[PDB]
Parts: sequence; C-alpha cells; structure tokens
Amino acid sequence: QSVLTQPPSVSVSPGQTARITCSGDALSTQNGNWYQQKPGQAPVMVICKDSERPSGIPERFSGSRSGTTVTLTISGVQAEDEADYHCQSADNRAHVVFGGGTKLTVLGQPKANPTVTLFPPSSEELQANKATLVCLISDFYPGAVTVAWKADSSPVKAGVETTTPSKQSNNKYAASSYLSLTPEQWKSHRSYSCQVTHEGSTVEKTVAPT
Amino acid sequence: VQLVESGPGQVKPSETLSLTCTVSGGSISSSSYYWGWIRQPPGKGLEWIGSIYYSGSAYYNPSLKSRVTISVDTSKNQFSLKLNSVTAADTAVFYCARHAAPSPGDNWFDPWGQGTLVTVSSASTKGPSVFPLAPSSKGTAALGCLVKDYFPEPVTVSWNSGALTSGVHTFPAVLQSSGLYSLSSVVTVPSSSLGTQTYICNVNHKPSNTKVDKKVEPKSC
Amino acid sequence: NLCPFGEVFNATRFASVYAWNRKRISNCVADYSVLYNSASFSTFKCYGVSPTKLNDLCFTNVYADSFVIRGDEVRQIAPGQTGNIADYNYKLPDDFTGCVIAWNSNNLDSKVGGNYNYLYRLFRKSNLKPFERDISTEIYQAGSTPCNGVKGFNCYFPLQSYGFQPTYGVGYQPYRVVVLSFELLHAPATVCGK
Repeated sequence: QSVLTQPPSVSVSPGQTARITCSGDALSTQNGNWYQQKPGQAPVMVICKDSERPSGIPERFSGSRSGTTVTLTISGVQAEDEADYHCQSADNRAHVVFGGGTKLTVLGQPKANPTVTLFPPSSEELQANKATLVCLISDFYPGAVTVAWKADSSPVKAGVETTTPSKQSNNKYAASSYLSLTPEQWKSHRSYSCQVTHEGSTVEKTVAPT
Repeated sequence: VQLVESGPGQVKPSETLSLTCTVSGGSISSSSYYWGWIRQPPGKGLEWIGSIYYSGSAYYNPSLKSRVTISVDTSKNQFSLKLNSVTAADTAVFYCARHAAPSPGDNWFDPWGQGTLVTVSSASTKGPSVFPLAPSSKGTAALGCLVKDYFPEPVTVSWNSGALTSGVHTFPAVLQSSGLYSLSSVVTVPSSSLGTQTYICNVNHKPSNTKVDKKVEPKSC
Repeated sequence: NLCPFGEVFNATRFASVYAWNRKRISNCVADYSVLYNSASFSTFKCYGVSPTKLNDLCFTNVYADSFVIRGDEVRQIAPGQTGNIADYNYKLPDDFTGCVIAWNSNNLDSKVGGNYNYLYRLFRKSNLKPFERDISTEIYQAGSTPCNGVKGFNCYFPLQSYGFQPTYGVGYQPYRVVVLSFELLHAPATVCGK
C-alpha cells in the first residue's frame, strides 16, 4: 500500500517553466507516468517510463527523476497547457495508483488570495434536528484551493462535501464546502474552523455555538 | 485505437453498477496489454478500479475488492465492470483505458476512453429547505440563505425580488451523498445597513413548484 | 526400464533458481532422440558432448537440475558466466560437460497481477562455486548496524521476486531451464543411451 503525493496548484507566467513533483515510498521500486486532462476531456499520456516523449508530445515537455520524487517539467508554458496533470505508478503487489492532481494556471491576472466566509448552523436548522456549517470561498486566482475542517483544533473528515473551483464573473474562481453535523456535535465542541489553503497561503475562519 | 463506455447513467444506492467498455482500434485478445477501469468523482483526483487481461484473472483495489469484479469478452472485443452494493460516494465519471506492463514497475495507461458519468442517487424530485444565514455580530458584512436538499438542478435565487443585484454571489451547488443538491447565495452589504434595510431571498425550484421567500435578520443571542 | 525425464521436463511446477531442484537419474535406459527432436525449446546448447552422440555413451549418474529464470538471464546458464544468476543462484563449472535446455514458460509461470512465487538471490558476499545451492534467508548485513530482523538500514532481505506478468517483454518472461549434467564416474555404468 502507498500514496502518491503532488501539490494541488502550480502557477506560472507565460513563457516560464512549470515544475510538478510527485513523491512516495512507492517510487522506490516504481516508475512514474504523467497525464494531462483538460476540462471535460479524457486524460492524455504525456510521459513514458518517467522521462520519455511519445509521438504527439512536443519537445517542450520533459520529465526528471530524483530518488523518491519524479518531476514533470514543461518549458515555454503556453496557454495551450492549462489543465490538470496526474502522476501514476503500480507497486509490487500490482496496486496501480494515481495522485491527487495538480491544476496548472497561466497567471494572466495577478495572484488573488481567497476571501473566506464561515456560517454557523441557523437556529431554524437546529430546530429541525440538523446542523450544517457553510464555508464559502471566492475571488481567488488561480482556481485551485484545498479545504480543511477542524473541531476545536482537531481535524474533521466525515460529512465534508466540497465543490470544485468554478470560474466566476471577474475571471477569479469560487468554491464552497459544507460540514453536516448533528446538533449534539455542534453544541459539544467549543468551536469549528474552516481552513482554506491557496498556493502555500492559508486562511482560517472560526465559529462557535452562541 | 478507441475505447467507448456503455451502461446506465443512474444507479440507486446499494445496487450493482454494470458498465461495459467496447474498443475498436485493435484487439483485446493481444498478449501485451491490460484493460482497466478508472474513476474520478467530480472535481476530485483519479482512482484506478481494476485491470483485466484477455484470459480472465484480474486485480483490483484493496479498498474496492470485495464489491468489485471485472469480466471480458474477446468475441465481442469488450470488457465490462461490475460494482456491487453501490453507495453514493461512487458518483463519478468512469473511464476505460488501455494498460501497458512491459517490465516489473512499468505501468501506464496509453489511450484513454472519453468516459461516462454514472450518478448514484435514489434522488426523487424534492423541494429545498431554505434557512437564513444571519450576519455575524462581530466595514462590510455577509448575509445569505442556505438552500438545502433539493433535486434536480436547478434553483434560482434573487434578493428583494431582484431589486438588489449589487454584491450578490450565488455559489454553484454541491452534490451530497444523499443524491440531493445544496446551494448557498450571499449578498455583501455595508455593516451600517444591517439595521435599516430588509433582506429577503427569493428561492425558486421549478421541478417542485417550490418558492420560498426567507427574511434574513441578524441572529439574536 | 526408462529414465524419468518426463517427471522433470513435464513437471507442473518448477523451483525458484536460488533453490534449484536436482533429480538424480540412475539405473535406467535413456533416449536422447525425443529431447533434441522437440520444437518447443528456444535454447539448446551442448558443451563437451554432441546431442546426437549421447545415444552411444554410458554415464554413471545423470543429474537433471531444473529452475525458473527470466529470458534475459538464460545467457548466464553457461560455463564461465557472470551476473546475478551465475554468481549467486546457479553456477556452472568452467569445464561443464552436458547440455542446457530452456523454453518460454510464460503460459505457465506468469499471473495477471504478477506471479511472486519465483524468486532469486540478489545479495551474497562471495560468488557461488560450481553446483552450489544457497537457500539461506538470513538478513544480509553490509557493515555493522543493529536491526533485529527489521528491514532497515544495512539489513535487507536477500531474495527478490520476479513478478512474472504475461504482458512483459520476453526478456522478463519466465523461462524454465533443465540442466543435464553427465557424470562419467569411474564405477558401474548405470545410465546408458539407447
């Protein structure tokens, strides 16, 4: 058993070189493979045997390997590239696994940090014997965010539903994440937190039952 | 080489999901390539299901191993996929790709199929519950309306009967594992107007003839 | 009666190359017509004796060694070879008198997802001497580091799996090898050709 780890977001200006890394204990006895997936399209293979180019792949793409980490290097990144890129491998026990996915964004408009708003369960929802935390994220560029939930200061994973980043009016992006709780869980902890991370930066909001 | 998916686009919860992939550019009976299934939930990462060979043996995920089985048919040049006891975390787009295994660690998917989206939901048509999102007591403030547990898409939201349009942001909806959607709409106003201006959200769900007008007021502690 | 070559060549399962099998054949009449006359053998090289001449000689003991290696390693089963197989798993002597037979067994020894039953010794301190069989599973140490049977640093497992899968290249596909050693000992002739 293993997990392939890759960052969720990489931004580059036109013409520069983007570098995506992918690591894991698996990558010992294992090669790596890179796929590009455009919105609403099947993935396309870009790199064979860690570092090789198939026929339809232009020379601007290159792959490198370093210990337990492989690197997909795109030189002269143009607008034709913006997509989600995926690494892949398959251990001794024949376990064929994917990474989480990296969204490339060609920084046309300047980097925009997300604005995060966190709502507690309304008094009306509690009286219907339910509880929903509403965390809303908007006005970020590039359009790739990751959301972490916290009970007091402990991670929460169950009952989390999060949208994909979606392009909004001003070419920035928007997203939302929901936590479903029983009113007992909501009133048990002193506070819940919504942690949004955007390109290394992290914005956190917190609400309490009052 | 081309790969085409086939099968029903809806599966109720806890059921068997059947899918059949048909290739048309080579031969599945070849002794150099596997035939797998890969899925990804909407806006999530990829996840390999299982790869099958022209014989019969195959290998699947550790997680999805008991409720998964794969078949092939060299005569019809197609392999299939069966997923027993489908929960609603299985809502994803299912691709069938072609798998190459030259040496012991070399394992890639050379040409992918376009993939079908199968949405698992016993989701019958249902109107939404509308709850106010009161502005926090702690120069601007955000208030909104929670539109919860409806099916199918979509719903329309306006504020003060469309008279208020500046500062409104209606977010795209989530697809819960109940099969039901949920959506939020917020309007940002100056903090000095929370006590002198009325804010009412107008929610319309045409499939259910639902229309709810919910006043949003600051929360009373 | 006849010599039981069928029990070795037509055996349903072979041994890993590190623990290669040895069948001692004695007190029987052998026919080397049928052997060279098959067409399923991809390698058939004889050293020190012609394959058609074996029907005329008498030996004291004929040894049949059988194991499984991948296709690219078949070249190492020969006198005066080096490599992981020739140095650590099965060494033939430099004056080897016999024939080496091998055939592609991909239909038999490879599994979808990998057949991890066939192993080979990857680590050893000094080279195997001719016809030596090392079956040790002791954790190889390169220096002096505490570990206690825990695969850590300077403390790894010496055997390694092939993981034969059917879509592999023929260089990585399983090959069944039978090594016929003809020991013309000074003694009573037990195995003659006819």
